Amino acid sequence: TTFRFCRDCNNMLYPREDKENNRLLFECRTCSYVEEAGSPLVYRHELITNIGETAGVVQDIGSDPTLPRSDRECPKCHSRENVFFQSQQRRKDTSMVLFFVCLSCSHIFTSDQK
Amino acid sequence: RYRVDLLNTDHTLDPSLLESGSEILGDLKLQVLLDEEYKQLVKDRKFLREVFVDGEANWPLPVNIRRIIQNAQQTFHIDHTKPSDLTIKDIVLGVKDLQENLLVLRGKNEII
Amino acid sequence: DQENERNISRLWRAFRTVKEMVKDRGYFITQEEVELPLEDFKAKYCDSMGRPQRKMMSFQANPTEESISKFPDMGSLWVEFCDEPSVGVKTMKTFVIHIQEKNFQTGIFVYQNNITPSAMKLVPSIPPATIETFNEAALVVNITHHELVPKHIRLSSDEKRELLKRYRLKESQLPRIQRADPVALYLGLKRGEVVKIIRKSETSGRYASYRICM
Amino acid sequence: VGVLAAQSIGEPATQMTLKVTSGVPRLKEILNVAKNMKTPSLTVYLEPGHAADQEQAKLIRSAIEHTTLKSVTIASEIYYDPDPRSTVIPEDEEIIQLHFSFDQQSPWLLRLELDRAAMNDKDLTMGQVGERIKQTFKNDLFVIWSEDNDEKLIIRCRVVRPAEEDHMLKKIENTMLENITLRGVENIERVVMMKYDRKVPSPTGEYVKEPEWVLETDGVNLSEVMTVPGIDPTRIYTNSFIDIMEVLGIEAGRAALYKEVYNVIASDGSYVNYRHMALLVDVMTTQGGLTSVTRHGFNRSNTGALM
Amino acid sequence: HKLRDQVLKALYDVLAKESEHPPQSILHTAKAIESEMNKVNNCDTNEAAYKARYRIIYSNVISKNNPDLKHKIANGDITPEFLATCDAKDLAPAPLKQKIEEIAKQNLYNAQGATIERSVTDRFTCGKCKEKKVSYYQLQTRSADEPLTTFCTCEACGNRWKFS
Amino acid sequence: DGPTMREITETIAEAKKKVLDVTKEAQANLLTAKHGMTLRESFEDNVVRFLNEARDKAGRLAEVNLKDLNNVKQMVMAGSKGSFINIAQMSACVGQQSVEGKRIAFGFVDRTLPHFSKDDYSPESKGFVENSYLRGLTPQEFFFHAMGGREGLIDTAVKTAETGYIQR
Ligand SMILES: [Mg+2]
Ligand SMILES: [Zn+2]
Ligand SMILES: [Zn+2]
Ligand SMILES: [Zn+2]
Repeated sequence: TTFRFCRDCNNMLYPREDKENNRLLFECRTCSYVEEAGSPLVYRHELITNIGETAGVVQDIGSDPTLPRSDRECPKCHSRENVFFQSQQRRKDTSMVLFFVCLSCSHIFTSDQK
Repeated sequence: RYRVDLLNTDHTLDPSLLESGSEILGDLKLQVLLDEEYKQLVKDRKFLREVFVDGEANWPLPVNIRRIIQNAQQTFHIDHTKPSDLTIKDIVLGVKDLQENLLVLRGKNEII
Repeated sequence: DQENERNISRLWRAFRTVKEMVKDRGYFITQEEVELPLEDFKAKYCDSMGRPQRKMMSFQANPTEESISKFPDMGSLWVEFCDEPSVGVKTMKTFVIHIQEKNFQTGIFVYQNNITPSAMKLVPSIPPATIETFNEAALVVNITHHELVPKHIRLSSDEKRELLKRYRLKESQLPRIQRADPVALYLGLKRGEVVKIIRKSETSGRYASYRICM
Repeated sequence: VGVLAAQSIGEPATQMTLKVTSGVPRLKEILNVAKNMKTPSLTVYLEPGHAADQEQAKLIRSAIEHTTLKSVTIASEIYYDPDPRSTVIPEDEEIIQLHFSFDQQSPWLLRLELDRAAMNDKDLTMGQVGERIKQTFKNDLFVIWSEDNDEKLIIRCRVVRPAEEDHMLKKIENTMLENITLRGVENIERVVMMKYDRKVPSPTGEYVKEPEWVLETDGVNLSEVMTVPGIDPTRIYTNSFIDIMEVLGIEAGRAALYKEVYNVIASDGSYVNYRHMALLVDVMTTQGGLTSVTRHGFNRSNTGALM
Repeated sequence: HKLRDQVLKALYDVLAKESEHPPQSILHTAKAIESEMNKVNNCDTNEAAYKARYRIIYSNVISKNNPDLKHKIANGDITPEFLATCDAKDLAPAPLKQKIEEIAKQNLYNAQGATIERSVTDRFTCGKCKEKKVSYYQLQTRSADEPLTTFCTCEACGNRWKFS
Repeated sequence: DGPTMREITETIAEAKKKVLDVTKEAQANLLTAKHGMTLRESFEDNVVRFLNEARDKAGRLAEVNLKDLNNVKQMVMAGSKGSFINIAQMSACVGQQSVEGKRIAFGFVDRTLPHFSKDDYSPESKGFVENSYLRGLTPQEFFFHAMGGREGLIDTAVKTAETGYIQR
């Protein structure tokens, strides 16, 4: 569902149809460059979204003070230090999931109990 | 609480409530009066049960009875021994006389 | 099932509401008749497999002896159930001419759906005969059986005049009621009539009031 | 009496407080109608023949709640399927031979995907929604669908034709999503059912708090909800008394209004006497229609120019 | 009769496609024709519900999941009952069935809504019922010079009153 | 009295324990997800219910301890002034402060007030004034108390003008 731009001039290729061989010609509209696409999927909606709970993992989260600290272990490095915080995707509908990130292994892991 | 029998058994009055209670045990006339009064009462019960559909009994109403009969007792010294000299005919006529002498709408016509 | 059963049951209940319309309007209908069961109704009015035939399902009716005894002037009424979802100008023209020919003064007409104004511009024709219109959707449920609706009854002109002379009003100080009111349309009354209203008060139980249909 | 009633209603409105509207603004709305909702709820009582059948109550809910494709569509995607009688998507072959046991169509597949829970919560098997859109058009759209027994629910549809098809399909599916009713009467939203009770007369002639289930909503409509099956048409009730007045006549209108005003002023600081409230209701309803006390409502009566 | 022979052709195709290729070809086409007559015992090309039930049974045979239904219909599952089943939600297969009841149970749970429950005490008595099941609230309504309102809510009968 | 004070303290402590248990269950993502309500709504309802029960229980405990020679008891059962909640708040516990039903919201991002780490829901962080008017308030609790009082004042200052108009 991503956009492929015309390499010859940076504009996204548009879906247009072979009138006889029946192929997906992503053609440029700016210039005349044409491209054959890979899959018959073109448009895509996703009427229900449920993603974004682990947002903004920067490489140096531990430099902030205001994040709390705990004593669970990273199940890659088993260091007893770690940082946890609430899910990032602030909807009225989200959960109490805690995402633990450890400074040692720089690795994220949750505590789901399904 | 309300049903009285003057010729049957089960709901018969104790005759020591009224000195003329023994001899009237058997009169058809007073029995008829009591029975029609009882029918009037049960019609009232059905009517109230269809107007206050829940069954709430406490309601705002005019002049209180309970204080009046209470101080009637405390004025005229009711006892536990003397049978009353009230007669059944007297009671059931007096209630209807008061029933009509209550007056909110003056007038003379059918609508009023 | 699909929509056939809903159509059958809706028509059945509309017929019930109809019938009790006419009954409390003062025309003489056997008490058993209004609770006629649905399967019996369909047995009376199925043609081939499930289709109801509304054209023959209409009926005439007669004022009661009592309603005549008080009200000296009501002729027979007559009801109608056209089968077209629209309303045909010639169809209602035949209807109103049939009312005129049979010498009827109150003509009950029921439409499936919308009425073109050409087929309803001449509704107020032929006085003193009056024509009344109804949707089945407006008749699928009897309005008066709702418990917030109090009892409504009609006033003769004589006792209305008596009422005015007693309470010393003059004919405009009464509280009003719209012509387009649902209960007003249920009773079918017109301008200048008085409806006595009996509702279940809470400080005296039973309480009287009157309205004017102006 | 009128001034007495007015003061007796006015002063305990001063010491009164400020989901559902209440308090000062609700009193202002119901005293100043203003046919605006902010809580257009209406309580629905079931048929007494269905006392406690939760499945029956849910069935009435599914009959009454308005639903469109938003309620049921999970995923929508578009496709270029060149073959009018075979599928580029591997899975959608059994569906093809089901519907093959009338050719001049664009080779531009539109695909839908639903939730089984969002179908059978409301007892919509997808068979009738497939034939529902089929009878919605019957002229322009092939509509092909799955079985209800599959693990994935898809609707196959193509436009028949006697270039540019991308945005026409976009507009068509937009209309699809928006406007096709499925079941239930419009202006009714998510409906919930509580477990109430009622001091019903006991068969031995007493009173008992016998429970029963009630349907409750968040929208308003009256001309249809009375007409649905399995319902008590008599005891239906709405907060928005203007619609009550319109459907039931102004007697029931003023009764509902009195109920509403008593509810508001008895949420706290009860009670005023009945007769004052009744007088306010009656002077507000004694014109054949509702008459708000505004700068214009009662003011534009045939009344003295000086007052 | 075209619909008759088409349903027969489909039935012969799906039973020949079974893993148990039945050497009793005449017996299985007898099963096919007897399913045809008991199927048309509903409407016999008079209503589209005949086609709908045809779709239901045809795709249930096809589905895989489940495949074992082919052997079960080949070795039993007396089809005059299977005209009158309508009972696709209770077949093909059991795990999907179990999924269906748990879906329905969760839906019924999510239907019924808010049930706030009014925490009580036992100190006051009811203004009407006169029993001690009393529940309250606090907030202050009027101006600052006075305390809270001390709202009351009986639960033996549902009464409301207030204390200053 | 000392022992009653000690019982008050342990009552509030076990209420805090119940709250912490609920928070653990919520953070472990298994909850009943109360019907008609969203997950966080259920969590908030449970915790507010627990805290108010704690306040009521403590206030009842103080009142039933209190001697018959206590004068505020003499007035309060003598009619005129005072209240059960007044006795409870002056001696046992203030209780959870309020800003329209919800407790004190994260005005600062992820926290109520800049003296705590982010993403807490323990009642002292979000505003349960555990303490009592005799002992005085820790300054955070003092601030939340100021919030609740301010809400009451502004509500009065608007309702008076609107009710005057609509009386006229
Ligand atoms: Mg004037
Ligand atoms: Zn280009
Ligand atoms: Zn690690
Ligand atoms: Zn009570």
